[PDB]
Amino acid sequence: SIKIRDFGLGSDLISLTNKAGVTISFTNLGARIVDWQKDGKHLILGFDSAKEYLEKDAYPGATVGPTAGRIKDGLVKISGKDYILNQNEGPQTLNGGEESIHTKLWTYEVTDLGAEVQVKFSLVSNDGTNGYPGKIEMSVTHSFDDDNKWKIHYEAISDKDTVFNPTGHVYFNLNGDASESVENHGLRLAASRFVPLKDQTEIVRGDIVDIKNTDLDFRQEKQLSNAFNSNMEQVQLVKGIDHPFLLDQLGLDKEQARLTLDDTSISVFTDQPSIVIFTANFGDLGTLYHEKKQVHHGGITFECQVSPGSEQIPELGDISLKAGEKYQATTIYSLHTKLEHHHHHH
Amino acid sequence: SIKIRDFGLGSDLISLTNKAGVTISFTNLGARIVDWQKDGKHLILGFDSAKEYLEKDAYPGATVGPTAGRIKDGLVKISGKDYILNQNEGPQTLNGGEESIHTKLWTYEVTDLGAEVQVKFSLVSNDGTNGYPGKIEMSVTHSFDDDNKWKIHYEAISDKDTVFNPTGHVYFNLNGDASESVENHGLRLAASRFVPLKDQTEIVRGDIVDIKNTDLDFRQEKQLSNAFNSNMEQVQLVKGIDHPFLLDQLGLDKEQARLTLDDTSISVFTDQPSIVIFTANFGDLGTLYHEKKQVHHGGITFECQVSPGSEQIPELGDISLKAGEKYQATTIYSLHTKL
Ligand SMILES: OC[C@H]1O[C@@H](O)[C@H](O)[C@@H](O)[C@@H]1O
Ligand SMILES: OC[C@H]1O[C@@H](O)[C@H](O)[C@@H](O)[C@@H]1O
Ligand code: NA
Repeated sequence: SIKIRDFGLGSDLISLTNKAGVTISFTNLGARIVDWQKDGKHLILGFDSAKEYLEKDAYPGATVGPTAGRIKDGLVKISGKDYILNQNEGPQTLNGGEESIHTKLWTYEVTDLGAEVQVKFSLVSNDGTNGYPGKIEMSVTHSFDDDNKWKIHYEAISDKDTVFNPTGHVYFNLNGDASESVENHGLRLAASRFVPLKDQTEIVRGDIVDIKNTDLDFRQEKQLSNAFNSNMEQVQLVKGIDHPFLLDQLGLDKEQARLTLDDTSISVFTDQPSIVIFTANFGDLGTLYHEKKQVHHGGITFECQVSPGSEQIPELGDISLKAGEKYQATTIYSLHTKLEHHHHHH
Repeated sequence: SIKIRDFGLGSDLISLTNKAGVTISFTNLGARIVDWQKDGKHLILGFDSAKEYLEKDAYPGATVGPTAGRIKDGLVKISGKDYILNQNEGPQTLNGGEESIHTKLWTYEVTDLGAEVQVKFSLVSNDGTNGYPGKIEMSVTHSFDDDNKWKIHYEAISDKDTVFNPTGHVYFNLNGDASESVENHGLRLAASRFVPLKDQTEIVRGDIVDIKNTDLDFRQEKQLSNAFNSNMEQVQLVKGIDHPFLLDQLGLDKEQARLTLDDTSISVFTDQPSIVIFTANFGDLGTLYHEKKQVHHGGITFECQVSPGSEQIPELGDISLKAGEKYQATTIYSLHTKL
């Protein structure tokens, strides 16, 4: 079933319930996921109104772009030309600059296919917005089906050669309480290499490093605490994880990642080449989620996209988008029960 | 009473009914007025859903900006520097460029003061948006009161020196039907001068012309048919009226214009120096409003703002907005019924 109501400030909340009784909800404020519950338990982090997002933290569950991550000194080269984008994190352009797409009300239309329901959100980034050539007509379709798959499909077309590499900023927390660290979750990730950050400014270092057999190796499932407890320079630098992981095998067909807690798992599929993982390394900030003070490590993202730093490490890919060419990306989060045996204690 | 409902595409329709039973409704799509009615009759033009505005005509009742009107060659000088804005009508930048603020979903908050209810719409125009320096934080507050006063108050702040001169694009039609020309309405307007257009491109001609004692003198109430049947080359040029009129006496207290049809009249007040009047000179277009095919002259606007063309005729004013300065503007449309 589909339900809709005002969510505040003019945004709406679209709630869907599939045949298995699983519920998922979105808001057109930032074409974002607000909640996902199973048997009354939240699987992700989210707020109860639109104003909370705007006042506490506007990234959670959002669609972010046009370019996800940091761009050193806001400088991109588009078709032989240098373009400087909005710099909102020091000289860096983080998640498309200030007051980006995640802060706007997108128009939307809902399509009921029965076993699947689609919520297609649209927005136009005008030419020159935040320094990006355009205009860019974008659309994010979020869908949920009877098989517990939440899918994100991105599409875009630009009038001019530009850059495009958006992502979904959901944070999971299988504990269903922000005040509980995810160190107790099991993580499996099909990636043998990662991208180190230069320093606290978080721009990329310049090299690609192999992590096999290190505390960042999750090819074979392990508790997140292993990473959190690590004293590897990169973990210390960021106080947890906040890096891109390069997938070893590409393709929407492979389970790239799996996050488990007891009897629940979330599997990650995508057609993108990397997964940027950030573990809510907020220290004692304690942002309130549903009246619970969030803890350091109280959440984890799986932002599938082309890795950040390709400006410096060409090997990571190319995010340019040619005028008239159609951008498309697909990411999927599927929910499962009793997929494996995960019985631990922390 | 206040009622909020879905207007389509995720937009909302906010309807306010005052003590007199008069209803006015707005939508966050473009911080715009959708309807205004009394005793079941519409006073203004509007559609029945969001999609209509997007498909038929996105301007009606909307907040247009950041600059209202046409800018020659899309060119403006900011701090002695030339900037080229988005060109969406030939080489001109019309009403802020393509996909401007009138096609965006603004956030809003309703504030009920009893005798008055206010609806504050907000939107951030990112720096660089359509060539404009920013970011510009804008807000448009539409309010309605028990005295039948509909008021528009604009406010903006920019991080960088930029340009700013928005307007409300409501079209009135006291006939309450688009298929009926407003030629029967009577218009009074406190302006002795106007700004002629160069030609069919509608850019300014370059001069300011005295209208005293011409078909365009409305200093004394007159029927619109008069202007409409005029042979003045300017009327003939656009097939009606599509020009900036310079107000004689500036200030919010003075009734600047008055539109009348029978016992129903609309008074316009503003703190702006000019009023741009366009008489829906669409010819055979036939856009449909409420299932009624619009006729040529089936509407009229009162766009209060600084006259377009100041890039060429500096006497007109100056639309710049320096970093950190707070822009404010107020326009009021007041409804009266003779007894
Ligand atoms: O919370 C916003 C951001 O926090 C930063 O510290 C992370 O590096 C970003 O990747 C994330 O988008
Ligand atoms: O910009 C709003 C209106 O302005 C007039 O100058 C034009 O002639 C109209 O076609 C247009 O819809
Ligand atoms: Na809505």
